[PDB]
Amino acid sequence: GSTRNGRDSEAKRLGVKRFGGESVLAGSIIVRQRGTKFHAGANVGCGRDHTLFAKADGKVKFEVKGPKNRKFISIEA
Amino acid sequence: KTIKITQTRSAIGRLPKHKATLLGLGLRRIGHTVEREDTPAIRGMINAVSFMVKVEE
RNA sequence: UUUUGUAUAAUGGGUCAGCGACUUAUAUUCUGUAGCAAGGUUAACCGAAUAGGGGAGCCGAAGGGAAACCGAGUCUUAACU
RNA sequence: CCGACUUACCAACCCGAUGCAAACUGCGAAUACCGGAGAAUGUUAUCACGGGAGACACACGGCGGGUGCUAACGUCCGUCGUGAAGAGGGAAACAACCCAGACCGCCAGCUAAGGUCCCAAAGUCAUGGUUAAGUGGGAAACGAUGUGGGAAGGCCCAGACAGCGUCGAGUCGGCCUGCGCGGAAGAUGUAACGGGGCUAAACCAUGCACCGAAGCUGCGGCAGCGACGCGCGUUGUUGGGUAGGGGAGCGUUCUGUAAGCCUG
RNA sequence: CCUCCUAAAGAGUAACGGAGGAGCACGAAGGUUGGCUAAUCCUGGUCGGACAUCAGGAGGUUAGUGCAAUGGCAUAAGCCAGCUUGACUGCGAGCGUGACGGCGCGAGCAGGUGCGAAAGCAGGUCAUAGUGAUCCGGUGGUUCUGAAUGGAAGGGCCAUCGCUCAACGGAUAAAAGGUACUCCGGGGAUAACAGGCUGAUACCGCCCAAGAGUUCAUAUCGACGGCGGUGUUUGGCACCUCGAUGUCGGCUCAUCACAUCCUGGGGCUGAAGUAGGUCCCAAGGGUAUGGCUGUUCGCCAUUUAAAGUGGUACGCGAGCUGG
RNA sequence: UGCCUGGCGGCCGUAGCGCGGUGGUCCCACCUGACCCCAUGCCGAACUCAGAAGUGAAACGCCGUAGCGCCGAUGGUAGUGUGGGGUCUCCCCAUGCGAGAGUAGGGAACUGCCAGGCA
Ligand SMILES: C=C[C@]1(C)C[C@@H](OC(=O)CS[C@H]2C[C@H]3CC[C@@H](C2)N3C)[C@]2(C)[C@H](C)CC[C@]3(CCC(=O)[C@H]32)[C@@H](C)[C@@H]1O
Ligand SMILES: [K+]
Ligand SMILES: [K+]
Ligand SMILES: [K+]
Ligand SMILES: [K+]
Ligand SMILES: [K+]
Ligand SMILES: [K+]
Ligand SMILES: [K+]
Ligand SMILES: [K+]
Ligand SMILES: [K+]
Ligand SMILES: [K+]
Ligand SMILES: [K+]
Ligand SMILES: [K+]
Ligand SMILES: [K+]
Ligand SMILES: [K+]
Ligand SMILES: [K+]
Ligand SMILES: [K+]
Ligand SMILES: [K+]
Ligand SMILES: [K+]
Ligand SMILES: [K+]
Ligand SMILES: [K+]
Ligand SMILES: [K+]
Ligand SMILES: [K+]
Ligand SMILES: [K+]
Ligand SMILES: [Mg+2]
Ligand SMILES: [Mg+2]
Ligand SMILES: [Mg+2]
Ligand SMILES: [Mg+2]
Ligand SMILES: [Mg+2]
Ligand SMILES: [Mg+2]
Ligand SMILES: [Mg+2]
Ligand SMILES: [Mg+2]
Ligand SMILES: [Mg+2]
Ligand SMILES: [Mg+2]
Ligand SMILES: [Mg+2]
Ligand SMILES: [Mg+2]
Ligand SMILES: [Mg+2]
Ligand SMILES: [Mg+2]
Ligand SMILES: [Mg+2]
Ligand SMILES: [Mg+2]
Ligand SMILES: [Mg+2]
Ligand SMILES: [Mg+2]
Ligand SMILES: [Mg+2]
Ligand SMILES: [Mg+2]
Ligand SMILES: [Mg+2]
Ligand SMILES: [Mg+2]
Ligand SMILES: [Mg+2]
Ligand SMILES: [Mg+2]
Ligand SMILES: [Mg+2]
Ligand SMILES: [Mg+2]
Ligand SMILES: [Mg+2]
Ligand SMILES: [Mg+2]
Ligand SMILES: [Mg+2]
Ligand SMILES: [Mg+2]
Ligand SMILES: [Mg+2]
Ligand SMILES: [Mg+2]
Ligand SMILES: [Mg+2]
Ligand SMILES: [Mg+2]
Ligand SMILES: [Mg+2]
Ligand SMILES: [Mg+2]
Ligand SMILES: [Mg+2]
Ligand SMILES: [Mg+2]
Ligand SMILES: [Mg+2]
Ligand SMILES: [Mg+2]
Ligand SMILES: [Mg+2]
Ligand SMILES: [Mg+2]
Ligand SMILES: [Mg+2]
Ligand SMILES: [Mg+2]
Ligand SMILES: [Mg+2]
Ligand SMILES: [Mg+2]
Ligand SMILES: [Mg+2]
Ligand SMILES: [Mg+2]
Ligand SMILES: [Mg+2]
Ligand SMILES: [Mg+2]
Ligand SMILES: [Mg+2]
Ligand SMILES: [Mg+2]
Ligand SMILES: [Mg+2]
Ligand SMILES: [Mg+2]
Ligand SMILES: [Mg+2]
Ligand SMILES: [Mg+2]
Ligand SMILES: [Mg+2]
Ligand SMILES: [Mg+2]
Ligand SMILES: [Mg+2]
Ligand SMILES: [Mg+2]
Ligand SMILES: [Mg+2]
Repeated sequence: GSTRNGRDSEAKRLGVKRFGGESVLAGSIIVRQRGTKFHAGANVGCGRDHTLFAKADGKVKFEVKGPKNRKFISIEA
Repeated sequence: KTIKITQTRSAIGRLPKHKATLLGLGLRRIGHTVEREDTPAIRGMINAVSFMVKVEE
């Protein structure tokens, strides 16, 4: 007859906006994410929704770093 | 060195990327022979559409 | 004709002849073309006058601001890097 | 107040083995996507802005899936192809499959898919095999000394196997595999190769011929776009199209040109 | 509106697909400084037990997160305390995401502030739901405007308030039904009939053989399961027909299939005979009348060698009937 | 220049555990006391301060040792882009890419700056 499902939320367009080696202007969003899947490295800020954004003009650099092998995003300015 | 490349089959029904490659080689129709420089870039194009071109080398 | 798709057993037409469907007015924008050009153009009307007169107006040469207002600036803001 | 033996016994944790997962992941591709660089090639194929739209019923096929019965020529997504809006050749006939994109003409040529005994264009082609079922040319579990190939065994002239010690040569049944057989009943008429017919004219392998399209080439012609030269030449390339956009024309009636011009 | 999966390792991606949540909460549950680290179990211990609190150890986040799910989180984003109001005002390089309206992220600048010795951090909260355009009107501020002039009214601007407008891009401030008395424009874009595709279901075969059959699976039957065939019931789908493809049953007239009811041939039998059972071959011909009911069917009566089963637009209304 | 110790990094398990040693001159640790500075939702346990008699017991560092964790070929397998094929619910062929798991094996980290002790 009827079903109790049939709901879903709008897709949030998360994920990587600027990949490795891409030249960005300061302020450019590099990744939108839920929590810190990626962490802010050098010249990268972490917004209130865990958005990583460039704090300097330069090139995006993904790196695995530290004792937990966490993924950091940096900007090579 | 230059290589002669002849188109042997139709582009009709081929993938867009394959049509783009034939355009990249400058092949216009079945039987059209073009003379191109033997470079890795040209060889990769041939490789991508090797089923529908013949290389005389 | 309509359709994803019609020989279709979907639609329409018995045939011929004649008639039968994107117009007209005004406004507005764009294009072309012609005139004149930081100007362009007149409306009613007058004029027997397609002339000539009539520049009332309209558009343009300045914008910004809700506005007062300021003005190659202006608004925003107590003030802008 | 307790305890102690005790179980057809039911048993968590932990340990060792075994699987399973769209909403599991201590792993993790191919692809795809984003960015950078470099050639060649491509009628700028790109982006922006402005004039004009149409369209917002899609269909099938392939691949990845949800749903459904991994039912539907079903339904709903993703992605590519074709149809739509695409003729030609093939698939008997057959939008959507295969081949292939029709500017025009030719009583030239070469090919594609697909074919070559007759209908019907081209091999009654070659070589080696398989099938005997018209299998080919509809159908499963399963059944069976059909028949071909391969590897390996048991037993055997100290006589095996079958028949009745005799008898003198092989016998026995598993394995893997090729092709067949049964399983296999439907309604107008053969009617489940398109038909004739076929024992290859079937199937497999190999090879060389040929046929075969509106594909390609040849010859002649027309037009669009772009170069490079001086509207002309030379040269490159393009010309299937519905909605629809753009360009250029034909003819009709009427007005001027026209008291002209044609007309008993 | 949010979260996951479907979703094909960028984004996005449908279904009356599979699962759950939201329409808030919080002046601390916000800011900052300083500090801290979980579940669970084992051993011991007043009451005290499986589980309270205490002590030690094992363990290592298997906890926790104001509330779903996912992704995060130890430098914790988790837990505790001090001081606080950055849950600041004006702006904003740049970027994400949207058809748009919008929505989001944001360093930095100015002013003023909190916490910290300081570097610093703070424009709410681990993040992602907790929402409502415009109009109309309300309240406070602001001489911006003020229809002769000065005022004022009203308007503007800034701040803010009023919607389960939840059918949530929100037709109106304000709205239920009937039509077999019906009507128009349309559609085979879409149902009812028949056809088609399909074959779950149905019907008919077959495979395995537990077992029943005194004994004995296979005379006969065939549990648990397995594989097909037909197009044949109930359905699924919506491809043909809505500028009409007349419909149940009967009557008349049929025609084909064979899965055979009778008659014909045959094997097996748990076949003495008679008469059966079962299977194979066989479609030549044959194959009830009545009672009841619109019935088809069915039950009943009485026949018959038998009273077959199906297909044919559930054969047959330009052939009849009209229950 | 070697050996030891401390601090701060690189790196983020070949680097971590376990298990057997081993070190006190120096350094480190525990340690010794607390009217003090500061501290305990109780407690000088911690934090903090004033110290140096004692011990390396614990911890810590170092060394050894595969029982683990960890790393890990080669080959094969799975998957898969493109093209092609079949008996098409699934496969196969050509070509390109090629895991995961497991196997052999590796494996008791390595390294920069500064300071101090010793030789
Ligand atoms: C009018 C249509 C009729 C004569 C009858 C029709 O039956 C119906 O449509 C049932 S509704 C019924 C039909 C007529 C007209 C009004 C009233 C209602 N009643 C007297 C009926 C049985 C079908 C169900 C639909 C298709 C039909 C063709 C074939 C068929 O069996 C017909 C149509 C196309 C036919 O023209
Ligand atoms: K960006
Ligand atoms: K139609
Ligand atoms: K009709
Ligand atoms: K106009
Ligand atoms: K003009
Ligand atoms: K400005
Ligand atoms: K598809
Ligand atoms: K096409
Ligand atoms: K045959
Ligand atoms: K707080
Ligand atoms: K500030
Ligand atoms: K609505
Ligand atoms: K009404
Ligand atoms: K059967
Ligand atoms: K028996
Ligand atoms: K109809
Ligand atoms: K009949
Ligand atoms: K019998
Ligand atoms: K008969
Ligand atoms: K009918
Ligand atoms: K009737
Ligand atoms: K009729
Ligand atoms: K009649
Ligand atoms: Mg989501
Ligand atoms: Mg880390
Ligand atoms: Mg239709
Ligand atoms: Mg046709
Ligand atoms: Mg038809
Ligand atoms: Mg017709
Ligand atoms: Mg006809
Ligand atoms: Mg019609
Ligand atoms: Mg007609
Ligand atoms: Mg102005
Ligand atoms: Mg629509
Ligand atoms: Mg649509
Ligand atoms: Mg679609
Ligand atoms: Mg599919
Ligand atoms: Mg469909
Ligand atoms: Mg399908
Ligand atoms: Mg159409
Ligand atoms: Mg065609
Ligand atoms: Mg054709
Ligand atoms: Mg044909
Ligand atoms: Mg030839
Ligand atoms: Mg011939
Ligand atoms: Mg021969
Ligand atoms: Mg046959
Ligand atoms: Mg067979
Ligand atoms: Mg027949
Ligand atoms: Mg030809
Ligand atoms: Mg041609
Ligand atoms: Mg063409
Ligand atoms: Mg054309
Ligand atoms: Mg005239
Ligand atoms: Mg995605
Ligand atoms: Mg993807
Ligand atoms: Mg889409
Ligand atoms: Mg906090
Ligand atoms: Mg909080
Ligand atoms: Mg939260
Ligand atoms: Mg109003
Ligand atoms: Mg006044
Ligand atoms: Mg007044
Ligand atoms: Mg709505
Ligand atoms: Mg009507
Ligand atoms: Mg339809
Ligand atoms: Mg029907
Ligand atoms: Mg049906
Ligand atoms: Mg449909
Ligand atoms: Mg029909
Ligand atoms: Mg009609
Ligand atoms: Mg029979
Ligand atoms: Mg007969
Ligand atoms: Mg006879
Ligand atoms: Mg009767
Ligand atoms: Mg009937
Ligand atoms: Mg009948
Ligand atoms: Mg009648
Ligand atoms: Mg009739
Ligand atoms: Mg009646
Ligand atoms: Mg102490
Ligand atoms: Mg010790
Ligand atoms: Mg590996
Ligand atoms: Mg060790």
